[PDB]
Amino acid sequence: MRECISIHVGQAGVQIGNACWELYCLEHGIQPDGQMPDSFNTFFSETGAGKHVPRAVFVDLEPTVIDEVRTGTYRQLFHPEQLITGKEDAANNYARGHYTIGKEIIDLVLDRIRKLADQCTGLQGFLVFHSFGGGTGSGFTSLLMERLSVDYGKKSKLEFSIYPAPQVSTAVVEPYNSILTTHTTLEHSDCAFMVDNEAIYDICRRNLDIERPTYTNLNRLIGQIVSSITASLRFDGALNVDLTEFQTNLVPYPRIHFPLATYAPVISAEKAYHEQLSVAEITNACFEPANQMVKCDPRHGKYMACCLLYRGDVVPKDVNAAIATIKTKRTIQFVDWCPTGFKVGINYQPPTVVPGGDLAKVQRAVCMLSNTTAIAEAWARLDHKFDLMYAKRAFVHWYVGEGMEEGEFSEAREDMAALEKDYEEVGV
Amino acid sequence: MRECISIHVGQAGVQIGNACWELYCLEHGIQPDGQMPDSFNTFFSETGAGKHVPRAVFVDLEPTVIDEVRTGTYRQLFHPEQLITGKEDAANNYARGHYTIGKEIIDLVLDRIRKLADQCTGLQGFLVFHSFGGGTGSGFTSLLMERLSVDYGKKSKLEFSIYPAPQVSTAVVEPYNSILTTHTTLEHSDCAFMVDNEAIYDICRRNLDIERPTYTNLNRLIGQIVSSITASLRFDGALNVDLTEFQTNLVPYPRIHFPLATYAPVISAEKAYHEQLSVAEITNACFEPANQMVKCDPRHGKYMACCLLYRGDVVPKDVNAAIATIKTKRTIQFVDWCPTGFKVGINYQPPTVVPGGDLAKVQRAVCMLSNTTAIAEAWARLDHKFDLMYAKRAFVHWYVGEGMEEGEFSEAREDMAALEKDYEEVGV
Amino acid sequence: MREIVHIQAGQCGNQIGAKFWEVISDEHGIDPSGNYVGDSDLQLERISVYYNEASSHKYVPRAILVDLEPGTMDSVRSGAFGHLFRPDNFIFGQSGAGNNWAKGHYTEGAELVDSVLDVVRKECENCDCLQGFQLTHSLGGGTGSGMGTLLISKVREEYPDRIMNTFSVVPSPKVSDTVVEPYNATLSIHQLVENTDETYCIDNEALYDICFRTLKLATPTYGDLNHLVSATMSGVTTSLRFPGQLNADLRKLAVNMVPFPRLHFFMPGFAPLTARGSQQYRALTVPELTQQMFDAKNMMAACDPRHGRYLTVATVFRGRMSMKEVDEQMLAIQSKNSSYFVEWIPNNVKVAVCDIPPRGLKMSSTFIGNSTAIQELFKRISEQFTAMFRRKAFLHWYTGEGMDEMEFTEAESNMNDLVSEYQQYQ
Amino acid sequence: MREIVHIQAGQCGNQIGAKFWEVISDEHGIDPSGNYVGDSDLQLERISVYYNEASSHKYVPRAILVDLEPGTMDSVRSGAFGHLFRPDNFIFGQSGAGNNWAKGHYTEGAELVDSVLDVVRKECENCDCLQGFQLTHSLGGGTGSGMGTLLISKVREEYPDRIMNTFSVVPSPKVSDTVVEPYNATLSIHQLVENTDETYCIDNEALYDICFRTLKLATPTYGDLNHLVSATMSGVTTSLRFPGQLNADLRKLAVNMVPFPRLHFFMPGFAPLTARGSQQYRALTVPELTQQMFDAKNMMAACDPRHGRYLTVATVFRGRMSMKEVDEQMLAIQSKNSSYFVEWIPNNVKVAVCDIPPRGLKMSSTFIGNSTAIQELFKRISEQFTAMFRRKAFLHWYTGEGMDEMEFTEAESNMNDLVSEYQQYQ
Ligand SMILES: Nc1nc2c(ncn2[C@@H]2O[C@H](COP(=O)(O)CP(=O)(O)OP(=O)(O)O)[C@@H](O)[C@H]2O)c(=O)[nH]1
Ligand SMILES: Nc1nc2c(ncn2[C@@H]2O[C@H](COP(=O)(O)CP(=O)(O)OP(=O)(O)O)[C@@H](O)[C@H]2O)c(=O)[nH]1
Ligand SMILES: Nc1nc2c(ncn2[C@@H]2O[C@H](COP(=O)(O)OP(=O)(O)OP(=O)(O)O)[C@@H](O)[C@H]2O)c(=O)[nH]1
Ligand SMILES: Nc1nc2c(ncn2[C@@H]2O[C@H](COP(=O)(O)OP(=O)(O)OP(=O)(O)O)[C@@H](O)[C@H]2O)c(=O)[nH]1
Ligand SMILES: [Mg+2]
Ligand SMILES: [Mg+2]
Ligand SMILES: [Mg+2]
Ligand SMILES: [Mg+2]
Repeated sequence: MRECISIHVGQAGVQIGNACWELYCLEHGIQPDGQMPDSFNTFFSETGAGKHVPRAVFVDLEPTVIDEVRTGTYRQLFHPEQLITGKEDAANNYARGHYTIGKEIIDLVLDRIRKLADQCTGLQGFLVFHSFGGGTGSGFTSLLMERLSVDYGKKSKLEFSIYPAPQVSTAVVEPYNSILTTHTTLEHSDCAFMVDNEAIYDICRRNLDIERPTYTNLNRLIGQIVSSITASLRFDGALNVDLTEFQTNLVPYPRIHFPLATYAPVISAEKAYHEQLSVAEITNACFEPANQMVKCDPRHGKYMACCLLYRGDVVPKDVNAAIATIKTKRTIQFVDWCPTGFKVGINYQPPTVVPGGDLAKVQRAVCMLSNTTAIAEAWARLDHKFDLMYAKRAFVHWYVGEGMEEGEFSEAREDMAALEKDYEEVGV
Repeated sequence: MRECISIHVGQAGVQIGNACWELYCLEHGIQPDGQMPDSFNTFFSETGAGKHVPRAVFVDLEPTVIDEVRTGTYRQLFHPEQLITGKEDAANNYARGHYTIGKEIIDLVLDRIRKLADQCTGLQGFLVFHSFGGGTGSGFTSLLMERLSVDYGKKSKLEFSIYPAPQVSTAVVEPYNSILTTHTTLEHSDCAFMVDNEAIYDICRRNLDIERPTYTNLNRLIGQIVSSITASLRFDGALNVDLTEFQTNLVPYPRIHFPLATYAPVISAEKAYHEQLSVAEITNACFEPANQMVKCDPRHGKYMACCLLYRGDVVPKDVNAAIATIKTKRTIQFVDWCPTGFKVGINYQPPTVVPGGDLAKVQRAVCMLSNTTAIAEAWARLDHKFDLMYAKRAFVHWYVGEGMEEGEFSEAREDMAALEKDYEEVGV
Repeated sequence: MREIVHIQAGQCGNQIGAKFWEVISDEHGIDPSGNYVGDSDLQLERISVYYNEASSHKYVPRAILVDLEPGTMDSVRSGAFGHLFRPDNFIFGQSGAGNNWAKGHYTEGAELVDSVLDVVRKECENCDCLQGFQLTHSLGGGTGSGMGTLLISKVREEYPDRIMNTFSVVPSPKVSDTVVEPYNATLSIHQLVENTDETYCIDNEALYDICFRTLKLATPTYGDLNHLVSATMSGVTTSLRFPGQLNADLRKLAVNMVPFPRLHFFMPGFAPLTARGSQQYRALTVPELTQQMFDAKNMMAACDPRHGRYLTVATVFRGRMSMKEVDEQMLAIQSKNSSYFVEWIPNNVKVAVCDIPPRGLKMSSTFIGNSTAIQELFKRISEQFTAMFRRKAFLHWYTGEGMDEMEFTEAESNMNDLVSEYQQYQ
Repeated sequence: MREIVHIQAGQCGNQIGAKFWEVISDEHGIDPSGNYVGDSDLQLERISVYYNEASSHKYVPRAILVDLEPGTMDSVRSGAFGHLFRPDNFIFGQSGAGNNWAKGHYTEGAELVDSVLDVVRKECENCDCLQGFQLTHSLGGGTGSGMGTLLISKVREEYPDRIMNTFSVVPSPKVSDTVVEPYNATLSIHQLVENTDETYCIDNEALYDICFRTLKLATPTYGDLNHLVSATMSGVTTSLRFPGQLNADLRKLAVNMVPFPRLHFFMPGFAPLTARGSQQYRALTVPELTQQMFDAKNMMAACDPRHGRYLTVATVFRGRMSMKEVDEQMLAIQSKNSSYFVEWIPNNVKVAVCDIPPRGLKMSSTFIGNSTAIQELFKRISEQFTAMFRRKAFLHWYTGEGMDEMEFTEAESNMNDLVSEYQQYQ
């Protein structure tokens, strides 16, 4: 049992899903048709004689992206009714995503979700992929979250949010969308793992030696993180970790559930033969600011909770020693009210290699989930961004005309402020 | 354990390193790829299945020289991130090396250094190669030294400085660069081994029968000295010597740590068959002014401390007798406050022969490290050189415009004077 | 899904529109009388955005062609590629307005309107999902300015929530092909103010300059000039017609680029503007394109962006690129000389990246700027109006068609207000 | 890394520059229209110092070509190798200065400047790392002298820390191709004084002498003369373009050779100057080269180093050598006749040794001397100025362009001061 279902919302959600599912297929020896040539049960169902099918749902208020899915390398992996499309997009308008356009498609997707749940025996949770800056990825996601809360108040819901750093912003109204959606997210999410594009880009240039990263490139890395996360559910380990565990171990307080995921080692084909790939070494890499997937000012804050998910050939003793060493380093700071900061998980599967990929085959790998106070700074900058725009009512007409009232914005701002204050408090 | 790491700074530093590392590879049966076909552990790490990799770091504020390294016979020996380059050189300006241009690259190299340290188990020290006359080799080196002091105040740091004699000067502002850097060096170096180009040239013509020495030629000899120095760390002997020992045995007083290295025998392929290569003979050669690697006026001063590092087939008794004989000679003078002047070290490895080389295979060899008061004269001449130039503020504009103040020069001069006085004192 | 109605009113519109149709057909592999010669499934996939499909796999533009003067219609049909248009979409009056806006807006326009309305309704009901409208026309003449605005108004009454786009050619001070341009411009711009979501301002003078100095051409024809406009048009809507890495439709741009309802006049620019002899000495690349797009020389509206500030900019790039590279370029543009970027809007750049480049070149960019410098254009016009109106010159013709002094006063006032608003935010 | 901008102003500059480009292209294996015919990876490695690289592996100089007279531009293009230059880098006015410095510096130069500035900015922003500038021009004419200096000033305002190099041809007393040379020289040299890091002084008379007596040629053309200059130019920058044993860039030489900010006028010399019939009777070697370089005959500036003293000398050698040999030669030169070497600067010789020799010969040397003998050149000019200025001759033309007596007085004063300074240190 223990099955888990993926929901992909908006363009970002879809394209990430594309990579992830591809990766999964390669991992379990599933060809792009669906035949195999059990463990995988947690992500793939079976019907017919030999064909395997993703427990996944793709949602977009526009057909463009999902049309490619329909007519691509993986057309035969998905039954057509797990792809929902067809309409006008929430044109980077949260309100449209939430009120006008979300209203028309919600029931269909919810039915699908229910069906998927019913197919399975006692699934643990949901993995939700989206951006904060998109009208669909913002407005619709919140609505969906609400629905999920209503249906299964008990069950775990994890998300992968594509978070915008102000210097690499591609959309004008990113601040409004992010703030409104984040408030809604707050009450119904168990934890949200933030990813920053800029950080990814940086990683690509420095540690993969690629000057020109495409979106396609970026997504691969993200997929690997996902794989690392859920490998313990899919495979036999020495010490295991589940979705329930993460919620338990990362959230000191209800409101403070926004941790950063980092990954290592990230190596080109060339650099590996001059690389002593150590357990300690990768751990070390994990706590160096250049390896963060969110640009956050990590050294200024303190760490509250840290989960280290190792995969490949590992000696637990060595891991322990590495951890000890890390603890002993002075500059890295944990909160004084938590002496013991690391949840440790081990997985016997070596991470996989994508045909035509950027990443070298490695024998030891690690994904760290870490919660730091420093991430509050990101919110502060976002709030600052919001505050000036709000001041002149810039772009407000678009939102008001979509059945969203003006005091709502104010409320959201207030909430964000309170959240920020909270981080400041808990760090003492 | 006991590993040691090489740092190469500026053009001189790089090219010396090139020869040295080549020599090392030949010695340990390492082909130019990295496979072998333990002892060597102190200089080479291992990663992967069979590949060995230099614990070395190459630094240059300009890509020219290190680009050749990247695309040469030894391209595959170094991982690309142990070579740091790319920018405008300190155009023979100490200030640029130290202030403007050193500032931008320092962190990257320091991180690399730290990584290298972490890879190893309790490394003893650092071997730093550079010139005094170069803007990079002067200004940057001091900065690096500072950093090293900050990080590892305890550990040993040895240097190979290419020192300029006034008659074979190739750069206009050699005096300023040398003086400024030397002051900085003073506080953070355990000992600095001076090499003079002119002396090398002389040696080449007389004892190798080559009228036209290239820089490439010169470096080989220097590399041999280095090998002789560190062979005791890398190999089994009868009586051994380490980096710690040198510091102990050569430095009567904190400030007086500038000894000369000499080497013998230096023989063409032809001259060897008419050569009775004796232990005594080589010792004798060692104390003859024509064999000095610095032009210093050796007979005028006194010897304070002398280390003799033998390698090859040696009978300790014979060495002892040779030493006794040397002591008995009247003209060679030791300081009256040290009766016993020689540290003796033995190594079972015959020194190696470079394919296409100038040097004959020999069965007995010696490298002498010797500290004499006479070297103070060199500083006096340098100071004289400095004093006239300073008098007219010649070339001062270049330095002042790089964030260096004028009183600094004066201070440096004062320090040098004091140092000179000190040598005069201790010789009584 | 996401289907569009094209409309061309007056001489300029009709000719520009023709060029546009030629371009887009070429892009999607459609021949003039020939049904289909396309090379790729992608082209096929989104034909239904701009076209309809009769029996035996024929294809036909959702385009409407309008003019009070019959002659231009004749020209359009007479050209090669003229057989592709459905004959029922040719809707012309009998006698032309003769650069009298009032005639365009009252006497003949009103008589013309009903047929047009009927055809538009027919077009709408035919198709599943209606996205927006695209009108090409002038502000200097009687038909394009007067009737066009009436048509727009009518459209608005019918479908309040649908997208209105206009590509409007504008008057220039040194070159006036009509003496009554101040009046015509004024009246039509007022009308635009209330009923359009986004308006693309285009100058002939600028185009001429581009042809002369950048493309290094001695003999520019109208067709050549129109080409640029056509290209620009194609660029805007590339997100609707192709799968990209990042997609931005008409609505998306509108939402992104209009901070206040009133300020919806966009200045287009385009890259790369290469010459024939000169092209082989350039490395084709993102940064170069970006640098080209923000030069005052490549603003199609004859205003200097140096004397105003950008509120917002949208950048639509075609061909394969590194999004990262693009973003970094944008950042560079912003931080280096933030002197002309408004502080209260933090990130002023919008990016869309579409995978399919135009025919001819491998990478290309369209730039759509909402600049406060546009006020300068309005100012000169206002001044000219003031100059004329004080002496009551040429008022009599307009009076003869129903107009009265008050209307003129009101429109001018509105224009002034608009100008003031732009200034304030600068 | 370490990328350079070339500029050519006025007739002389344009022609010399052309020659230089021909030489350097030849060296790096580039054909005139042809993209690449290079024989070695080394050539490829540092193409980006002087060139840009468009599609299909084409290559193009970062060179700007400027003149107030259109004719010379025509000549340049019309020559073989003319297709390699980017057409946008041809920036010429309409009417020439006619040896009126004031015109060059005010009336036409000012009108010309903006386009030039824009192109230079474009060039800068295109490239990752900007090293320096190289201007070729005259001090005897109106454009090269007047406009050039203005351009330099402008450049300085923009990038204060970047390297300024100029290759300046100088007036000679017996041969004057213009009667107003004293004035022109004076005004331009003043301007140079404040804004240049290093200036290479070159005389035609000297070149002629070299061609006649050393190369044993009866019929020297301008091209032949220019050849030497081109070679010299190539020599200076060899450290940037090739891996050597010892490397010295523009900055390195500058730092080494300028003891005081004011004294930055370098006298170049070159070796070996061999004749056609005479070459087979020499053993090619370091010592011979060294001996040749310090003869008064091989000073390209028409001054006798016997009547002054060297402050500093830089020696750039190309081809394989024994550095030791070179050093010993230098020592010999110094100690034997230290009579003309300043005492307070202990070692007056700078050495750079680069592995790749020019096409034709196996070993070669360029000598760059900072000699107090250069004061002699200035002195004659000063005298001539004095002679003219006392009678107020030809002042009227200069007055007609904005100039006033005071400027002349000031420049002359400055020159005098400079002369005095040189003397003092001798
Ligand atoms: N961009 C272009 N602008 C044009 C072209 N032809 C004309 N024009 C401009 O349009 C202006 C007038 O537009 P029209 O020729 O369509 C006259 P219109 O039909 O709008 O009204 P009437 O004059 O009553 O027929 C004129 O002043 C020109 O500046 C063209 O091919 N391209
Ligand atoms: N080394 C060279 N010197 C030259 C050449 N042609 C001319 N000259 C010298 O340059 C001096 C004048 O320079 P120009 O011919 O460029 C005239 P310029 O453009 O500087 O100003 P205008 O006279 O106003 O055009 C003249 O007195 C000659 O002594 C040449 O090919 N090579
Ligand atoms: N990591 C990642 N981010 C993406 C990708 N595509 C888009 N984004 C980000 O998502 C945001 C844009 O919103 P979309 O994800 O397109 O939102 P949507 O839900 O499709 O709604 P619209 O944008 O209105 O179509 C920006 O912040 C982009 O940086 C992708 O492939 N990978
Ligand atoms: N022994 C030896 N000395 C060298 C070599 N190359 C240069 N030198 C000496 O180094 C000094 C010149 O400085 P560099 O080492 O080039 O200094 P850098 O750190 O590269 O900085 P720059 O000189 O400014 O490029 C002179 O005193 C030379 O004699 C070499 O291969 N071997
Ligand atoms: Mg989308
Ligand atoms: Mg160097
Ligand atoms: Mg008309
Ligand atoms: Mg001329």
